[PDB]
Amino acid sequence: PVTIIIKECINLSTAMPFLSGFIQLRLMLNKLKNLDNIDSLTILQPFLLIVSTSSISGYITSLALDSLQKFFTLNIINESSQNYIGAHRATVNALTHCRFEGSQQLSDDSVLLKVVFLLRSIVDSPYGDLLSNSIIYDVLQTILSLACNNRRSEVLRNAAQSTMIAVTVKIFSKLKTIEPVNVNQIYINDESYTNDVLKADTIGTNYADD
Amino acid sequence: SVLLKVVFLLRSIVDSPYGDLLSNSIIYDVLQTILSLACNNRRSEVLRNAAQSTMIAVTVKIFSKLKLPVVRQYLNLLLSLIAPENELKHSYSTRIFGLELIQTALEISGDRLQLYPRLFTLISDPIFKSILFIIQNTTKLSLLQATLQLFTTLVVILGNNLQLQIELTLTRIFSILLDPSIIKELLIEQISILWTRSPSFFTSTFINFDCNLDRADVSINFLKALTKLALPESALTTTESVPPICLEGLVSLVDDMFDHMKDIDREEFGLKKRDRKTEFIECTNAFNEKPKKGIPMLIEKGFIASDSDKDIAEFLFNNNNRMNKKTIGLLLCHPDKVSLLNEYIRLFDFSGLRVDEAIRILLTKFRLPGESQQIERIIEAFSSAYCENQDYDPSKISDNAEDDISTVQPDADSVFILSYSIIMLNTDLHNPQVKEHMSFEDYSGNLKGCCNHKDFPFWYLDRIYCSIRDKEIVMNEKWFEDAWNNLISSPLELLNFDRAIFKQVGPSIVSTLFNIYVVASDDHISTRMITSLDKCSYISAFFDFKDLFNDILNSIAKGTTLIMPLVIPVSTDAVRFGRSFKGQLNTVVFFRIIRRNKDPKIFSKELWLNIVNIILTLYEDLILSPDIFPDLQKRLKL
Repeated sequence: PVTIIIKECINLSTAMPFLSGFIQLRLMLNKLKNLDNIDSLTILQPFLLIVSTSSISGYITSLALDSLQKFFTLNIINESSQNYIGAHRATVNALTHCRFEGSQQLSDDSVLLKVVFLLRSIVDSPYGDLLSNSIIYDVLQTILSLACNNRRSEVLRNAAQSTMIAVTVKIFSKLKTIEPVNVNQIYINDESYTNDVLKADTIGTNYADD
Repeated sequence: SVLLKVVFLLRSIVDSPYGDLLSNSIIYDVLQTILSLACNNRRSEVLRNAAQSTMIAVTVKIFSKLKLPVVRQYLNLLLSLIAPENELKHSYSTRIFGLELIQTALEISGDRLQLYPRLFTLISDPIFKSILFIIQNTTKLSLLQATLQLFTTLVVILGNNLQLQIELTLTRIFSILLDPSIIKELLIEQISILWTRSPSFFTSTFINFDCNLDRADVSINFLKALTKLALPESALTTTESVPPICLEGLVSLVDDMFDHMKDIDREEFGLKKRDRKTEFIECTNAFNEKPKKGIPMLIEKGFIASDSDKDIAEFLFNNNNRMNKKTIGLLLCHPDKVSLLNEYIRLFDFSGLRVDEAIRILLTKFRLPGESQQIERIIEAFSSAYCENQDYDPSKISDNAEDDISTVQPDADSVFILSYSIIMLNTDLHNPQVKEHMSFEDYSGNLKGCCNHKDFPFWYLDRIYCSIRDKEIVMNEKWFEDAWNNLISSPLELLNFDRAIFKQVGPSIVSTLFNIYVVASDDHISTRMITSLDKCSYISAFFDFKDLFNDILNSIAKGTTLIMPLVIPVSTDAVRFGRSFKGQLNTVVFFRIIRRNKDPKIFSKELWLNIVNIILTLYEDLILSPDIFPDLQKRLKL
């Protein structure tokens, strides 16, 4: 379990500054034997800083995002890990603010699907139930922006449609567990219909926190 | 888009709980298609990335159930994917994708794989061939990275029982490392996790790998490679990042052995396997030499009952992997041990065995000697041994029985010419230097009138030729082996155990510690370097190691640089102290060693001559105060 964090820190260290957290982590990770009191927000923080930052190239972001997918799919972040809900809040919040830069190898359109798949895995998993309203709203805004935009390829749009039809199930299934508020008193509508609007695209080349 | 849709439907149906109720044959029919989607390159790249993600997910789902024919067929499919037999048809991308796939599949549930035998049989012989073969025969960096990814996972999770197969792989890395420019950097960078993760990997290796008789020595070899890699001269054949990894390995080793050192009593201390292994590995060097003087040396070690030729002949008989074969062949070639020549081959058994299998077995016993006249006696005893082993029945000789050994009753000349003719087949056919191909019919006709002035049974020679033709060679060092190059087909206690590490390796380690501290200019590396040297100095005190515990402080004393007119205490050899940070740093740790030392007798004569200096010269440059014992001064009223 402790292996898989230092492991792939080998892989993502190979990027020849912004990488200093990785060698700091490698010095931190040698003698633990387990994930007990390591402040689990910090152990994912260098990856979050890599994916959130816009200046650096896209290839390192692709490698980091694949590493993050491999992180979650193992289920290394156990429930017993300290402050895990904060870590998942941080990684979703950093995911929704993703940025990109032009690159010759691969394509940004190729690796946006990794963001979509990782978001789908995050929300669909039980871990997604311990998320706040603002970050999930930002996630839905980002996915809807990806779906609506015509600049990207139609296959990625189809992936966006698929994950949205997937995530309606998860968001509305909690509607069964929740109980009705108030005492069924008479209600007068006084809220707007068009106060909100579709957020403009940002991932590409160029009573809420409860 | 329809391919993406069917992939999403497959992921949803297989990840669902109802996916567990799919049949244990249809999953393979699924997997062939949805993995061929990943392998195919002409499709869009985003579709391939979707294929990689959903293969990772379905691999999690299928291998989580292992806690059943589907996984067997699956490992067969990955074996066909990764292994180099099908390298021509498959591309780099599909191969590496399968490689990280099997890495994930083993890593998720590798602990439980020991119990079930069929998967382990499929993972030992054919799978490990792939990761062994890729290291010598690759150029692209990503594939080597992925293979070392998988190999490090095997060592870190499944290194306990998967024991012998660690040997042949692990040596070969040094053959490419100790002996390509970026490949060495990749190897060193990816191997460090091996020592880092497992907490006491070197001690565990010395426990199971070294002191066991059958296995060779790797940990001592590992340190002997690393210490050579430590010096900056290795930067002429490696990148600047390589020495930091090796220094991290060495400092981690000494820090782990110091973390083992927290609370043990020295008086409480005052091997049961390696004690044999010492003289056992010593006698091979005498046998890998002019070995006449080593034979009476062997008897003195309480190994053999008596100096009779039967006992030494039996001794050379049993062991096959130990003695160097060419040296034993040359020993057998000498003409002054003809008694040993007669009696050693007597203990062979040719009952119910053919001559072809006899020669096939016997060529493995020694390399065929390249001498002209010395082989004439052995290639003759080859024939002469066979007369008494097979009991003679002259009244039961006939050609009616086909594929029969009892029918032939050759004399000495018959088996002599048979053996002399059989040896020529490998040079005639298998060797490539003979460009003119010789027909076998002329070779058989050459043997006219040989079976006691008569022809040998032609069916016998025909079957022997049919046997030997099966191993034709085209175009010798090890060019790999179809049979795996292995015979698989055929707190006080731990300190006591690793007591023997330093007596083998320690001088090399302290030499490694020095010669980089001097050249290194940076403060941060140097303070850690000298702290490591302090750790070795403490470790020397528990044990005896007089040479090490003398030489290390002698080197430090020479390194402190203490051995115009003066006036505050200015001196010719005080400004050198102030200007040199290193001179400041060695004195404090040196006098710390002198402080916490326990035994008085351990120091030597010339060290004592050294430490009367330092303090005398510091007096002579008026640095330290003179009244070191004011109590005796007050007692004398002086």
